[PDB]
Amino acid sequence: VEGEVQIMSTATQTFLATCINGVCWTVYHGAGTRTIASPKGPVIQMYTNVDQDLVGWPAPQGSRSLTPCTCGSSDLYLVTRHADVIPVRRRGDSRGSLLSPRPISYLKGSSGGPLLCPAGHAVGLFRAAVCTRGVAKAVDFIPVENLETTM
Amino acid sequence: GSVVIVGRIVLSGKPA
Ligand SMILES: [Zn+2]
Repeated sequence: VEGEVQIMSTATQTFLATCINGVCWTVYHGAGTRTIASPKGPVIQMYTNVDQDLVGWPAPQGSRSLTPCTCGSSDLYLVTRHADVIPVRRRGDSRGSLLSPRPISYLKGSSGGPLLCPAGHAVGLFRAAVCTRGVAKAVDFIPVENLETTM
Repeated sequence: GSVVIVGRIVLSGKPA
């Protein structure tokens, strides 16, 4: 059994990564230029794109790749590090609003997780929570085309 | 330091 999404840890921080097209992606503001652990020792990033807050490693063992959305919908679903699935309406290239706003702590440690279309394909990686007095009402995300172009 | 993997999520819910 393989997973598309890996729960990840650094000393100071905790976040998610999403495998797509054979690459394991997450947010720069989590991993920096750090390497990924493997049973043969550290593996270096293949991609680092600070402009876009995006880094990629080679897909780890025990992982499955997500297919990118060709599907177009604006109905997205954000998956958290607890495997909650949060409905999000897409507004712009890289913006979407929660259908039911949540305390920001509910999104904590979930950046790098996937926004999925209705077919369960990849629309983008969850980048950042837009908060108002502690309530997350929308999210920034890295569109999946940014990944494709980076490649 | 290196980034380590501490768990995994399977989207379909597929059991081992
Ligand atoms: Zn789609």
